Amino acid sequence: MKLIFAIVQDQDSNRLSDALTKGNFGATKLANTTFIIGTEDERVEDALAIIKENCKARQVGGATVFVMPVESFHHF
Amino acid sequence: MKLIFAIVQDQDSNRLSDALTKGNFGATKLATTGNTTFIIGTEDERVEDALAIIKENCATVFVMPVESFHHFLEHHH
Amino acid sequence: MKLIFAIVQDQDSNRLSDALTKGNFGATKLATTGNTTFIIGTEDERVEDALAIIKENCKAREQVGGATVFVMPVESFHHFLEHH
Repeated sequence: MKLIFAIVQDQDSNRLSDALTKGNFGATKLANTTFIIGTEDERVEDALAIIKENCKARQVGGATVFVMPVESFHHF
Repeated sequence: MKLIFAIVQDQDSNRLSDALTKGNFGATKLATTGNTTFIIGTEDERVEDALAIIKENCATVFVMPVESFHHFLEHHH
Repeated sequence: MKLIFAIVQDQDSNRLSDALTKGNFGATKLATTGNTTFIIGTEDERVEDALAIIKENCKAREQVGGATVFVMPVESFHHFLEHH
């Protein structure tokens, strides 16, 4: 399991949550906007691909992503 | 040391902070999406206690390994 | 690469972002509860520099001051950029 911290532009935010849900990822937003995204190790590449694809220029556009190891995952 | 990310509903939020304080855990609340995310630093032993509180007062939880922890503190008169 | 979570007092916040930019660190500020939380991506070597800034830029409120920091390992880092 991996925890992904994705920092993206506000402009990109809404469409990225749509794309992330569409792709079956559970995500959380905190305002640039920061997304926290839990994924299984295999699905990581898919997630990045979505993020890459949904980051556009406002003239300039970008996204920064961190992939963090998870000791354990729990859903209650 | 572990860093715990807990995503919970607002309805659960206020009670959980009360329960978390009560249990001697230092926590931080972020208003997110309508949900709240709690970041909870804990020692490896106390992790189970923390999870139990969350479970009982609600949720999705991640337990992250911490390379290094630091606290700086000052008093003056 | 390391991800740093720094919880600091609001009063310290603006000055710490100034100091963190000045030191060439990219940081992100979250409004939280009272305290502000900074997320700071850094290379393993620069970690000590970052801590020092945080330590230095935490002052006493009112009498009392403090900051709490977590340094998290990063499996992988990714950056995507475009111009038009």
